[PDB]
Amino acid sequence: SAVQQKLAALEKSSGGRLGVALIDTADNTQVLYRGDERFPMCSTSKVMAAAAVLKQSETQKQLLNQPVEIKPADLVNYNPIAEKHVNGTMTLAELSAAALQYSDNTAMNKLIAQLGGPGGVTAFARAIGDETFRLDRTEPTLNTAIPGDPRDTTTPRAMAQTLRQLTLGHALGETQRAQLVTWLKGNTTGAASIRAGLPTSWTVGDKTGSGDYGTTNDIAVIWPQGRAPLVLVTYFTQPQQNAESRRDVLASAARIIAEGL
Repeated sequence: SAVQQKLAALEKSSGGRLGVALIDTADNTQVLYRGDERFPMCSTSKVMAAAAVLKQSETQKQLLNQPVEIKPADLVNYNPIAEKHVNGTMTLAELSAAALQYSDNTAMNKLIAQLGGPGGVTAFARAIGDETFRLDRTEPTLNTAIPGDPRDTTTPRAMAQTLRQLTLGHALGETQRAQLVTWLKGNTTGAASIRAGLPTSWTVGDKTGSGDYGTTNDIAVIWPQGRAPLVLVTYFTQPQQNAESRRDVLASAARIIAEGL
């Protein structure tokens, strides 16, 4: 297709490896570029941790209000929200919001702990039919993004399908799905990524991720005005361990996909 030629040209111009999956919910059509290759998830994995806690709250109705202590020893490398609450508590709701909307790594580690470790996050993925996602490490080491390392990876196709199920499908209860959507729509880290390649009038909920090897990711649900929503996953990684982030590549991929509809 024209879109795949343009995405391949974009990739060639970028020097890295680009993975894209689009699901158009109007007809369930899919556009894939390197759709079945593994990419490091980096912070995009926080969506799965938050959703797993939301799933627990379907049975434990008050779980999201449970206070969780933030101690100095809990702080890792990037904790914009948790740092404001050291020697205090945050609820699981506040930690989920922080992990999603500010990419707080301490918050992610608390969500992982609540689930019984990375294996508990992976288990949730398996329970909703995602056989590809794997979370192996906690923050910050899950972002090493080493070429060829399968730890902490997924594929674009799998993540697009999973994100669709979590936000537009019924993998979560109705209250929980709405909460997840609200959290994603309120993300603060995404202005230069998928959002930057889309009409300003469209509503986007997204989760970015970045890591070593210049890994630059974004996963989004998109509500165009007057049209069925879309799910778009854009993963990008580079050959040099110290490469700089390339959010512009994600914006450009989003622009190419949007042109094709």
